Amino acid sequence: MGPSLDFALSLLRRNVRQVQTDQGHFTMLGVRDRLAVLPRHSQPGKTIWIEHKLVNILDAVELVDEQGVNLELTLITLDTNEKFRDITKFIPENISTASDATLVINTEHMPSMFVPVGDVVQYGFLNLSGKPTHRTMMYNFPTKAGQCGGVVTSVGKVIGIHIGGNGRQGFCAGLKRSYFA
Repeated sequence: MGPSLDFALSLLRRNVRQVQTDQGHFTMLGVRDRLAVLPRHSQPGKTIWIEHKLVNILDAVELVDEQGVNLELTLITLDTNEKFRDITKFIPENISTASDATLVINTEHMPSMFVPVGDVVQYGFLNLSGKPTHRTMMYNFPTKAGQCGGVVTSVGKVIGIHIGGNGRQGFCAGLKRSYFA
């Protein structure tokens, strides 16, 4: 088996979880230790269903940039015995574009799903449901409902978390390593 298929399959196995909040089904990325990241519009509450059980959330931080502009990411700390394989080393230090990226989705409705989104490009500003958002990236792939939280990956790098779309395009919140320091 090849390095790319191996990497993304290993991401599914170790780090990318099927979740449900009161807002529906999402993909969650476990980053290290008890720390995971969700799209802000998943709105996690005091507890979260991850795969086959309810897990308590110890803390939730909805990230903003230096101007207090929404980044569309929520950082959660889980009450779990599991320590996620640390993948912060696969996250760029700065928000990075990519070529021929893959979007890896994992929900009860879309389990272990691989979507070739192609090139990920700098976008910056977006209005997300009257919510204005910075540090976004864009791909020209008609994404659909249910793929939010999907993990944007390319050549052993984890660069974004799917945040929305418009019927021809997809948009992710860019990841940087410093969010998980």
